[PDB]
Amino acid sequence: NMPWRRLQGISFGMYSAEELKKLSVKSITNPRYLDSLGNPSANGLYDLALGPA
Amino acid sequence: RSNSSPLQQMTFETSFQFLKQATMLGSHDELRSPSACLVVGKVVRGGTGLFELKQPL
Amino acid sequence: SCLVAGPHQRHIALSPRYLNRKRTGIREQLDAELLRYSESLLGVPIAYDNIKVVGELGDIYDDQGHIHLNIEADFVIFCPEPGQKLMGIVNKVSSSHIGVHGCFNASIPKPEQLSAEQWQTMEINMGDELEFEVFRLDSDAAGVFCIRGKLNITSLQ
Amino acid sequence: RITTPYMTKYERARVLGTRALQIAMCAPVMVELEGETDPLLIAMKELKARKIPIIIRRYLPDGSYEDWGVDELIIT
Repeated sequence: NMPWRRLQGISFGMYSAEELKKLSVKSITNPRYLDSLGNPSANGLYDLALGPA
Repeated sequence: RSNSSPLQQMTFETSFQFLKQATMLGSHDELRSPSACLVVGKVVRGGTGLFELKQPL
Repeated sequence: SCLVAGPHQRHIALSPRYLNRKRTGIREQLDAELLRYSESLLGVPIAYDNIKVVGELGDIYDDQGHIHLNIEADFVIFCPEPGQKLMGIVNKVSSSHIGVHGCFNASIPKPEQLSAEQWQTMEINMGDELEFEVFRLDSDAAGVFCIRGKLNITSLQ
Repeated sequence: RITTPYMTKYERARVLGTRALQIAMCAPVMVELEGETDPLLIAMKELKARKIPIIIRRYLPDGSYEDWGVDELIIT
C-alpha cells in the first residue's frame, strides 16, 4: 500500500544555520574515526547516533 | 540559463553553477520536465502520461 | 453524557476488488480496523461509522492499482474527559488499583484516595465504615491512550 | 468539448494498462472471458466491447482539463 502522496514542486534555498540545529543528533569531536580493529570510534565521524553504517 | 527548470539545467552540464544559482535565488521547480519528473520519481508528462483515468463511482 | 458526534474527512484507498461493492469494502478493513480503538488525532474511540460517502469521483494514481478517495464520516463517540466525575464497576479491591458498561476498563493507582481511610485485606472500609462496592464517584483526568487495552484512571478528589 | 473525439494511442495504452492492473487485482470482468489467462487480452476484449468505466482527464497546458468517457471516444 503505497504512500499515495505526490510531489508538486521542489524549491532550492539556503538553511538558516539555526534550523540545522535540531537537525543534528550530536556533535562529533574525535578525529580518529577508525577503531583499532575497524569499528566505529565513539564521537568520531562514523558514529552509532549518525546511524548504523 | 533561460530555462524554467532548476532540476533540468543541472542534469545537463555545470551542475554546480546551476545549483548555486538556483540556491541563491530561491528558484522553484514545477516538476514538469522529463528530467525533473525522473529525478523525484514521477511519471513523465508526455506520451502515455498526459491524462487521468478517473474511475467513476 | 458521553454523547459525541464528529464529522471528519478521511482518506481511504480502495482495492479494485471492491469496485462493484464499495460501501462493503470502504469498511471491510479500512474503517473497521480501529473499531472503538483510541484515536490520537482527535481523542476518539471509534464506536462505528454511521455513514461513509464520497463527494465525487476517484483518482487511480499512475502505476498504483488502488483507487484513492475521500470519506466524510460522522464518528459517534463516547468521550469521558477531564472535568467529569464518572462511575466505575467495583469488582476487585487491590492496593495496586481498583479495577463501566462492562467494556470500559478503569484504573486507580495507589495515592489517589483520601489517606484518612485505612484498609483491611478482605474488603476495605472507608471513613464511616460504610462498605461501597457499586457504581459511584469516579473522576478520571489522567488518561492512557497507548496500550492495546487502554485505561481510564479515575479520581475522587 | 473541443479536443479530438478519437482515442490517441497513448490513451489506449494507458487505459489497457490500468484495466489490466485492475483485473489482475481481482476485479470483476464484464466481458465474459473465454479461457484466457492474460489480463491484457481481457482488457482488450473489454475495450472492444465498449465496457470500461474510466474517465480520461485530458489536461491542457494551462491546468484546465476536459473529462471524456472511455465509452464516448472513437477507438480506431
